Amino acid sequence: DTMKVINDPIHGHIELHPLLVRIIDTPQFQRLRYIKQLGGGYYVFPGASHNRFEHSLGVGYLAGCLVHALGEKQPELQISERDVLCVQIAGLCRNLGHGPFSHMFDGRFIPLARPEVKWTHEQGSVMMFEHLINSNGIKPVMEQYGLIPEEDICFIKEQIVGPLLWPYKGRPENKSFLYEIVSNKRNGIDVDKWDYFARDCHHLGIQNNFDYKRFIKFARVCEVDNELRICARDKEVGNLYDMFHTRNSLHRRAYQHKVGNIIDTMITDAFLKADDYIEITGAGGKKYRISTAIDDMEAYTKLTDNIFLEILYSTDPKLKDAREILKQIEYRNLFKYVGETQPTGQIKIKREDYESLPKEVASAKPDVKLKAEDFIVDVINMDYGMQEKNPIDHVSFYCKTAPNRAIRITKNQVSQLLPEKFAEQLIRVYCKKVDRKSLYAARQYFVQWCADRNFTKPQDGDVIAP
Amino acid sequence: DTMKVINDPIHGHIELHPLLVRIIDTPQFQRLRYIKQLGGGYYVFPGASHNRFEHSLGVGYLAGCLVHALGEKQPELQISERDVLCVQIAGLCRNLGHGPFSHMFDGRFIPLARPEVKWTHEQGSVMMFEHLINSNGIKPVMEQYGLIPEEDICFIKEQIVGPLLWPYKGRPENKSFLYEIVSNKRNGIDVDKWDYFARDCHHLGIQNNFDYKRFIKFARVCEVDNELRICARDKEVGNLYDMFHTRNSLHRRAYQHKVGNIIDTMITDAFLKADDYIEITGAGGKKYRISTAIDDMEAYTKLTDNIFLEILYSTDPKLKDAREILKQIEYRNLFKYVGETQPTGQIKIKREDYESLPKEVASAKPKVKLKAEDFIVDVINMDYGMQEKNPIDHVSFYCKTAPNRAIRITKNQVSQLLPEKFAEQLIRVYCKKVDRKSLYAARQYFVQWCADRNFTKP
Amino acid sequence: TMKVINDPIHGHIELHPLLVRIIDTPQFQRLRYIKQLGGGYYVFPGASHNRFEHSLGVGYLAGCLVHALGEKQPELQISERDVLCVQIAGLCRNLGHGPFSHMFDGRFIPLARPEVKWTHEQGSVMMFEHLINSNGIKPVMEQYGLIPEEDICFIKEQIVGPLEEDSLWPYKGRPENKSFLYEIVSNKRNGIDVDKWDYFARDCHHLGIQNNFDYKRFIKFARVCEVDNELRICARDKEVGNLYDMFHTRNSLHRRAYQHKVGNIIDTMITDAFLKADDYIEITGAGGKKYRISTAIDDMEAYTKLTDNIFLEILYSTDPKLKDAREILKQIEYRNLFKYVGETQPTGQIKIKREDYESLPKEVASAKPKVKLKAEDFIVDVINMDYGMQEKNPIDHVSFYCKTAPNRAIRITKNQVSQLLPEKFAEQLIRVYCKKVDRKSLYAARQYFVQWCADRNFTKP
Amino acid sequence: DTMKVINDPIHGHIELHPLLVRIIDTPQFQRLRYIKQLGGGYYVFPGASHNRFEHSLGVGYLAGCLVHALGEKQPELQISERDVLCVQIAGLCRNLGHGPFSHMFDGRFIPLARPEVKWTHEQGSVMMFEHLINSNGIKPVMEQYGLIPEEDICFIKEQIVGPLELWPYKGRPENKSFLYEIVSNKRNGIDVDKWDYFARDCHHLGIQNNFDYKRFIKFARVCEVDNELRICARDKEVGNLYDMFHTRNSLHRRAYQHKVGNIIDTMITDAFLKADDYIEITGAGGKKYRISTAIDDMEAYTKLTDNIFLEILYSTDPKLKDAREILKQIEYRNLFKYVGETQIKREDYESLPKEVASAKPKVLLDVKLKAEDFIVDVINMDYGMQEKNPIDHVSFYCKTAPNRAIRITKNQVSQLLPEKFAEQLIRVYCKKVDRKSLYAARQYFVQWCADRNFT
Ligand SMILES: Nc1nc2c(ncn2[C@@H]2O[C@H](COP(=O)(O)OP(=O)(O)OP(=O)(O)O)[C@@H](O)[C@H]2O)c(=O)[nH]1
Ligand SMILES: Nc1nc2c(ncn2[C@@H]2O[C@H](COP(=O)(O)OP(=O)(O)OP(=O)(O)O)[C@@H](O)[C@H]2O)c(=O)[nH]1
Ligand SMILES: Nc1ncnc2c1ncn2[C@H]1C[C@H](O)[C@@H](COP(=O)(O)OP(=O)(O)OP(=O)(O)O)O1
Ligand SMILES: Nc1ncnc2c1ncn2[C@H]1C[C@H](O)[C@@H](COP(=O)(O)OP(=O)(O)OP(=O)(O)O)O1
Ligand SMILES: Nc1ncnc2c1ncn2[C@H]1C[C@H](O)[C@@H](COP(=O)(O)OP(=O)(O)OP(=O)(O)O)O1
Ligand SMILES: Nc1ncnc2c1ncn2[C@H]1C[C@H](O)[C@@H](COP(=O)(O)OP(=O)(O)OP(=O)(O)O)O1
Ligand SMILES: [Mg+2]
Ligand SMILES: [Mg+2]
Ligand SMILES: [Mg+2]
Ligand SMILES: [Mg+2]
Repeated sequence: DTMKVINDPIHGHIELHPLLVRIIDTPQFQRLRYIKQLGGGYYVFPGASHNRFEHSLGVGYLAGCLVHALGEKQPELQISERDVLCVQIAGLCRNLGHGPFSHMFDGRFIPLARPEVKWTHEQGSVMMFEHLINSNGIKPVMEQYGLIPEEDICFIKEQIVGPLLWPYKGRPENKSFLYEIVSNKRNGIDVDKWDYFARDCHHLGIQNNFDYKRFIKFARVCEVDNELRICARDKEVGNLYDMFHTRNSLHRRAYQHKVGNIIDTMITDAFLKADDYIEITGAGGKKYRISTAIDDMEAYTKLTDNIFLEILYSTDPKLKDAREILKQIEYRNLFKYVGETQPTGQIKIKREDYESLPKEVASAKPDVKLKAEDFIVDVINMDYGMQEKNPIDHVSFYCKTAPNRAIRITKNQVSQLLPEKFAEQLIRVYCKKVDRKSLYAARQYFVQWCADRNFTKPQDGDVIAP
Repeated sequence: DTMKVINDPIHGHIELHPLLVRIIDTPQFQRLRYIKQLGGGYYVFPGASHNRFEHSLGVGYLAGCLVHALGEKQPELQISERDVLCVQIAGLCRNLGHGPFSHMFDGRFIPLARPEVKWTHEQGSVMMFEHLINSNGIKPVMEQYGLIPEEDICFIKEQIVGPLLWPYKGRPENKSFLYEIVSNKRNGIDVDKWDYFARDCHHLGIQNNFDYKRFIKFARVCEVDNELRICARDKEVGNLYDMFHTRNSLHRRAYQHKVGNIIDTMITDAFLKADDYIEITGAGGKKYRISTAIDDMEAYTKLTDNIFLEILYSTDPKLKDAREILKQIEYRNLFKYVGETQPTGQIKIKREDYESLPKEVASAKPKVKLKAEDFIVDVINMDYGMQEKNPIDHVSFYCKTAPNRAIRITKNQVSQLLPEKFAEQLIRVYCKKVDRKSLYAARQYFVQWCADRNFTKP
Repeated sequence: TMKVINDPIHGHIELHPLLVRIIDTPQFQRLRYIKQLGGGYYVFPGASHNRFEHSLGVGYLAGCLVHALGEKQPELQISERDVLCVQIAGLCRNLGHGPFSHMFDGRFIPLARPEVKWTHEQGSVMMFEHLINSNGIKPVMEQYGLIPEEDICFIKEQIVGPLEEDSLWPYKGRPENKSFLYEIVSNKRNGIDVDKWDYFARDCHHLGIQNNFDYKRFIKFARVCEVDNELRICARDKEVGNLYDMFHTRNSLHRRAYQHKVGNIIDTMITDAFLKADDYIEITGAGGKKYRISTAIDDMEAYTKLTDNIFLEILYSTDPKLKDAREILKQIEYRNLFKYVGETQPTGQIKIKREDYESLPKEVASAKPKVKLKAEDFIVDVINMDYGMQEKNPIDHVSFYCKTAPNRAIRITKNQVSQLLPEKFAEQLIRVYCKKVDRKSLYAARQYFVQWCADRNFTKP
Repeated sequence: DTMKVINDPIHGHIELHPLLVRIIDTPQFQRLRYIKQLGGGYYVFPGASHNRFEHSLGVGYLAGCLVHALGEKQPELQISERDVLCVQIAGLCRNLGHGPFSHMFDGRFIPLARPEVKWTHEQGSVMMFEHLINSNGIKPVMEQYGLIPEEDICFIKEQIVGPLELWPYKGRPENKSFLYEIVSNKRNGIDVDKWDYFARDCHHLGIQNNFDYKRFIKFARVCEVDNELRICARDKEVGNLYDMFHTRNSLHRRAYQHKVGNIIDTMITDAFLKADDYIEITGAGGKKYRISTAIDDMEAYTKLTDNIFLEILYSTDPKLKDAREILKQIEYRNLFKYVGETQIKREDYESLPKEVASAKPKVLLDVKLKAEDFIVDVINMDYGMQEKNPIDHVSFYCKTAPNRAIRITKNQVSQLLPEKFAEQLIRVYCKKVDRKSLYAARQYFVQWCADRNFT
C-alpha cells in the first residue's frame, strides 16, 4: 500500500501514509466527525460547522511537514521515517480526547460535574489513543512499517500529554526537538495552533495574520542548554508576537464571544440537569453518566454532540428541565448580556470564588428587585497561553550570520508597543430575566457592583447607568 | 426594530430583517443545523461539514439582493418591502423540507421505503413552512410588518414548489418576475444555485466559475410574451453556459462521487433495516418511523442526521443489522464498486424504473449465485437541469442599446464549442457482499447485463 | 448611468458617470504607472499593484460608507451631491503621489529640495485642481447638481484638511451637522478611514500577508451621533477591540513590508539614482517650459508626466551623462545592493525629528572607532512605529454608541478594553546602510556604527 | 549557499536554488517586471497589474514541484538534481522572449511591422536565454552546481521551443523523454505554464481560485507509451483535464479576448507602428534599432518593455505626434470603435482590412473609408491544438495497473463535451470615431459579410 490523498480546503491535497489511514478508519477517530470545533460558536458564526475530525487531519499533516522540513534541512539530526510517522500519529491523535462541544466539556461541564477530578482533553486523548490502538489491531500494523510499539506508543503519548534531567522515555535528549512539534509545552508554538488559525478563519469569516508555512521554512534545530531544540529565525520574532495577537483576537471575537459563551453555558446547564438520567453503555455493558463516561473509553467513544439532540428530542419527564433549557436555545430565549468589566488588581479571581459572584452582584444596592439566581457571572481568563508568562521569552532564535548559535530576544528588543502584561481576566454578566424592566435593573446592579469592587468602568456605564 | 447582522464566510456581513430572524429562531428552521449539505460527501471531502442551515441563510440573502437590485433599478415595477420580505422568506425556507443527509433522503430512502408516495424535499419545505408559521405565531408578526398572510403565504409556497392562463394566486402577472428568483421553474437559474456553488466550492476546495453578484447587477425586467420576466444582458450568455458547466463539474467531482454515493447507499440501507424499530415522537406523543415522519411535521422536525448516530450508538439487538452497516462505514469496509456503463445520450431510464434494476442485473445469466438484494444500481444523470432541453433557450436577454426589448440567443450564436447534447445518463453498480468470490461474480452479472441491455464499457 | 468595474478586492463596483469622467483623464490614469509599494515590488513579487486600482477601491468604499449612513439615517439629509463629493475625494486622495509612492515625498524631495515643504496630499489637491480645470470637469459637476465652489473646497478639505485659526468649526465646504462626511476619506481626527481599509485588503491580497480587520463590518455598525455639537460617525462600543486590531494590522504591514529592510534600501538606491539624474532628465511642463524631476512638483502639467517610467528611462538610457544614475539601477538588477550595517533597538517616542534626519550620516561618519568613510557613504534610515498620531492613542479620539442608547455618544478608555494593550503608542529605530559594498568598507562601516551607537547611548547590533 | 525564499501570493513561500537566483538577478530576467501579463487587459480589469516576472517565478516553481514529485514517486527514473535544475531553469525562462504587452507584441505588432519575418516569443526566449547566460558568466556557475552546459543549455532550449534542427532531441535521451512534458508540452499543451497563469490571472482578475493543478501533480506517473517514457495522468482525472481547457476558454472569452481589451491592444499596436521609425533602441556595439528590429539583437531587446508606451505618451517630439495622439485617446477613453462581429488562415489576416474597404455597399454614405481606417480581428477559440482534441493526446493509467498506459476517448467521458474543438469569429473596428465614419464602417462591414458569405 501507498498513500491516500485527501483534499482539504485549508491545506489542499494531503498525502496520508497507510498506517495513518488505518488509524483514522476507526470508531475512535471517526467519532471526531460529531464534535464541533467551536461548540456553541456555531450558534453565533454559521460558517463554524467544522468538526474536530478535519482539524485533526490538518494537525497530523502539518506535524509531518515540519518534521520532514527539519530532516531535509538537517540530515545530521538522523530523523527517521519511524520518527516522522510517530510525530504524525501524535498530531492526528492529540484531539482524540475532546468531548461534546470541545472546550465546553473540559472547560465547563466536567469542572462543575466532577469537581474532585482533574481531567483535561489531553488525558482523554491519551486514553482514547490506547483504546483505539488496542481495539483495532494497530500494533501489528505499526510493526509492519518499522515502528517499535513499546517505545513509540510511549513516545506518542508523551507528545500529547507530556512526561508520564531528561523526563521523557520515548525518545532521548538528542531527539528533544521532536517533542516541540505537536504540543509544545515550553511555549505553545505548535502545529495544532497553526491548523486551527487557518481553519477557524476560513470558516469564521476571518483571515489569520500568521503564516504557518513560513515558520516551517525558517525553523532550525540548534543546541540550547544541552538540548537540541527547534529555533526560529530572529526576523520571525515579530511574526510570533503577531501569532499570539491573532490567537487573542480569535478568543475575543469568537471563542469567548459573549453569546457563544452563554450558549455553551446553557448547554452545560442542560447536561448537568440530565447527568443523572442519561445512560451510556461502556465496557462489559456497564452504564455510565455523561460525567463518568470519561472513566471508560468504550463509553466515551459514544459521547459526542449527539447528547445535545438526545436531550432535545427526549420525552422522558425526568429530562424535562434539561430539555426546556435546550428548547430555549432554539427559540433564542437566551439569557441577556448585561456588561463586562475587569479587576484592576494584579490578583485574579480564583475558581472557588466564581460561585459567590452572582450573590455579590445581587447584593449591590444601586423598579424590580433581582436575586442571585437571576444573574450569571462568567469569569474569562485571556492570556498568551502560559498564564502570566510571555511565551516568546521561551523561544530560541538564530541569526543569519550565525545559524547554530541560539539566542534569546526580549520584548524590549522587538517593540515598545507590545503588551506590558500577558494575562488578564474579563468578567461578563448576564441576566436570566429578559424583559426590559429586568434588564434595566440588571444594568444598575452591574455598574454598582463594579464601583463597589473597584473594577473597571463598563464601556457603556454612562448610558446604561446614569 | 433593527436588523441582525450575521457574518457568513461566503457573503460577509448579512443584514436580516426582524421578521426573518423570527422565522429563523424556531425549532423548524434550526433543525437545518443538523442536516449536512452534501450528506455522505463529508465522508469523502472533509471540508464539507456545512449544513443546510447556513446555506439557507445564503439563499435568503441572495434572494433579497436580487429583488432589491431590481427595485432600485426599476421603480416602475412597484416592488414593495412586502415583496422583498416574501421573496427572502421563500429563499430562507426552500430548504426546510430536506431530510437526513439531504438528497439521500428524498433521492434514495423515501423512494425505497414508501414507493407509493410522491415526496420531494420541496413538498416537505411547504408543509414544514406551514407548520413553522402556525406553531410559532408568525402570522401576527407578518401582519405587523405589512404582509397579508393569506396571499403572502400562498405566494411563498408557490415560490418554492410552483403552482398549487396565469396559474399563480400569490402574485399577479405584473409581478411574474418575482417567481424567477428563488426556484426558477422555467430554466433553473436561481439564487439557490448561486449560494451552493460558492459555499460548496469554499468547503470542498473546488472553484466556482460563475459570478452571481455580476448576474444580479446586469439583471433587468422586460416584457416577454405579455409577462414581466427577469432578463440577462446579452453579453452574459457565455457566463450562463459556464454556470451550468460549473454545476456539472460539481456533480462529477463531488455530488455524484462514487464513494460519497456508496456511503449514502449504506446509510440508506441501514435506515431501511432500522425503520421498524426507531421511534420519533410527533404530535400528541404519537410515535413515527423514519419513513413516516414525513406525515407529521412535529416528528419531521426531529428527523435529522442524528438518526445515524442513534443507530450507531444503539444497544438494542433488533438494531444489530442496521448498526453493523454503519460500523462498516467507520472501518471503511464499504459496499464495493463493480462497474459503470459508458454514458449514453438518452436520459432513457426513468425514476420509476430504478427499483427494478437490481432484479434485472441478478437475472442476467453469465458464462456463487447473487440475489437482487446483493446489488445496488445507481442511475446517474448529467444534464443542464431540464432533461434534454437547453435551459439557455429559455432565457431572455436584452442589449445595451435597447434595454426594454427582450430577445432570444441561440446556441449557435454563442459558440460551436458548446454541447450538442444537454443530457446523458450513466449506470453504476455496486455489490453489498465484499468477499472476492462475490465480487468476481458481481462483475460477471454486470458485464452480461450490459450486453443484454445494449449498454457498454467496464 | 453606471459603469461597472470588476475589482478583485471588492468585486463588481458601480461608478457614477461623473466619476468615470474624472477617471478618464491623463491626471488620473497616471496612477497606473505608480506602484503602490514602490521598491516593495522588488521584495514581494506579488506587489505589482499601482495607485490607480487602490484609488478606485478608496472611492468605492467611501461611497459604501456614505450610502450606508444615509440609508440607516434619513434624518441626516445626506444628498447625492454629498455622496458624489465624498466618492470624488476618495478617488482623488492619491492623485499627488510621485514615482514609487512614498519614496518620492519621503526620500527624494527632502534630499533634492530641502527648502521646500511638500507632501503627496498637497500634490493631490494641486493635481485635482489641474485635472478639473484641464478637462472641463466643472461644467459636468454642475450638470449633476454639484455646486463647484462649495464642493471643490469640500473635496480638497476632505483630502488635506482645513485650508482656513482658533477655531471651533474650521471647515468651509460643509457645516458642523455634516461633520461626519469629513471622517470618511482622510480622517484627521484618528486616522480611521477608507484609505486604510482598501490598502489593508489590497496589500494583503498581493503581498500574501493577512488583514485582521474587516472594513465591511465597521460600515454596518457605523452610526452618526451628536458629539460636542458636531454630528460624528460613531462606532458600536463592542467594535473597539476591532479598532485596536486595525492599528495592529497596520503596524504588522509596516514591519513586514512597508519598512522591509531590503525594500527600503532599494527605495534608497532609486532615490540616489534620481538625485544623480535630476539635472539631465527634462520634463516638459506648461508652455513648453522644461522641469527637472525635483521641480516637476511646481507645475502639474509636468507632474502629470512624472511616474515610475523615470526609473526605466534612466535604466535604458545610453547618454553618458546618465551613466552614474544608470549604474545604480543596474546594481539593483544584479542584486548588488547598498549593504545593511545594523539597527538600534527601539526607543520610546519619536525623539528624532524629520529635520534632524539629514545630519545623521555626517554624525555616523564623525564617530571615531578605536580600530576611512565619508557621510555620503552612509545611509541612515529613521523608522517610526506608531498608531498614526505620534504619541497619542487614536482610540481616545473615537466616539462610540451602545445598543441600548444608539443616539448617545461615549468615550471608551484603553483600560476599559484590555490590559494587554500598549503602554506606549510611538517608537523609533535607526537603520544604517553603506553604499560601498567591498568587505573592507563594510567592516569599517560596522565599526563606525557601533561606535556611534555607544556615543549616542543607543543599543543593539 | 542556501536557498532564497520568496513569498508569492499564489504559491506561498517558494524556495529558489542559488543558481536560479543568479539567473533571475540579471537585466535579461528582471526585464520581465516591466511587461504586463495581460497587456491591454489591465485597462479593462484593474486588478491585472501583474507582470511576466512573477508569472515566470511561478512557472519555475511548479516545474520543480512536478519533476520532484516524479523523482520521489519513481526512483527508477533516475531523475537527478541536475535534471531538476534544468527543468526549473526552463520553466523560469520560457517567458523571457515576450515583448511589450506580451501577446500584443508577437500576436499583433511584429506581424504588421515585419510581415516577412517569422517570430514568436518562444524563439525570443531561446535567444534571450543565450544572451542572458553569455552576458552574465552563468556557464561557470552552472558547472559549479553540477550541470554540463553544452548538454544542459541545449536541453533547456529544447524544453522551451522544441527540437532545434527517431528521437529528435539532443539534450536528453529517450529514457528522460517525460522531462520534455513539464514546461512546454508540445504534444497536448498540458504544462506548468498554464497552471500558474490560471491561478494567477484568476487571483488578479477577480475570478475565483482552485487547487486542481497541485492535484494533477500528485496523480502524475511516468509510463512507457510507444517506447517512450511519458507522463501519464490517473484515469479519474480525465474530467479534470477537460475542465482545464474549459477554464482556459472561459478566460479567453472573458478576459484575454475581451472586446475592449483587444481594441486597446490594437490602439497600442497602432501607436507603436506610427512611432517605430522614431524611437531608437541602442543594441550591441552602439547600433541603433527600432521597436520592430530590436528582436534582431538581444542587447536591444533587453531594453524593450511596456516603458515604450510611456516614452511615446510623454514625448514632445513632433515626429511622434500621431503616435502620442492615439495613446492620449486611450487615456480619455475615446477608443477605436467596434463595428461588428461575424461567426480563416494566419497569412490571410493582413489582407482583411483591404478587403473590407474594397466592399462596395449599396447605401449612400457621407464618407469613403480606406484599409488603414479598419481593424479586423480574427479570434480563434480552441483547445490549444487548432482542430484537435488535446485529451486524445494524453496517456492515462489505472489504479490496478499503474504501469500500463491507456487512451480514453471523448465518448468514454461525456456526451456533453464539445463536438468541435476550434472555432473562429471576426471582429471589425474603425479608427475614425465620428458618427459619419461609423455609419459608413457598418455598411462596409455588412457588405463584406454578404460578399464573403457567413453573414
Ligand atoms: N472607462 C474606463 N473603464 C475602465 C477603466 N479601467 C477598467 N475599466 C473597465 O473597462 C470596461 C470597458 O471599457 P468601457 O469604457 O466601458 O468601453 P466600452 O464598453 O467600449 O464603451 P462604453 O460604451 O462607453 O461602455 C469598463 O466597463 C470598466 O469596467 C478606466 O480607467 N476607464
Ligand atoms: N534576489 C532577488 N530576490 C527577490 C527578487 N524579487 C523578490 N525577491 C525577494 O526579496 C528578498 C530580497 O533580499 P535579497 O536579494 O536576499 O537581499 P539581502 O537579504 O540583502 O541579500 P542576501 O544577503 O543575499 O539575502 C529575497 O529574500 C526574496 O524573497 C529578485 O528579483 N531577486
Ligand atoms: N476532481 C476533483 N477535484 C478536487 N477534489 C477531488 C476531485 N475528485 C475527488 N476529490 C477529492 C475527494 C477526496 O478528498 C480526494 C480524493 O478523491 P479521489 O481522488 O476521488 O480518490 P478515491 O480514493 O475516491 O479514488 P481511488 O481510490 O480510485 O484513487 O479528492
Ligand atoms: N470582530 C468580529 N469580526 C468578525 N465577525 C464577528 C466579530 N464579532 C462578531 N462577529 C460575528 C458573529 C456573528 O455572526 C455576527 C454578529 O456578531 P455580534 O456583532 O458579535 O452580535 P451580537 O448579537 O452578539 O451583539 P449585539 O446583539 O450586542 O449587537 O458577527
Ligand atoms: N464574465 C466576466 N466575469 C468577470 N468579470 C468580467 C466579465 N466580463 C467582463 N468582466 C470585467 C471587466 C470589467 O472590469 C468589468 C465590466 O466589463 P464588461 O461588462 O465586459 O465590458 P463593458 O461593461 O465595457 O461592456 P458594455 O459597455 O457593452 O456594457 O467586468
Ligand atoms: N513577515 C512576513 N510575512 C510574509 N512575508 C514576508 C515577511 N517578511 C518577508 N516576507 C516576504 C518578502 C519576500 O518575498 C520573502 C522573504 O523576505 P525575508 O524573509 O524578509 O528575506 P530577506 O532576504 O529580506 O532576509 P534574509 O536574507 O536576512 O533572510 O518573504
Ligand atoms: Mg480510494
Ligand atoms: Mg445580539
Ligand atoms: Mg462599457
Ligand atoms: Mg536575503
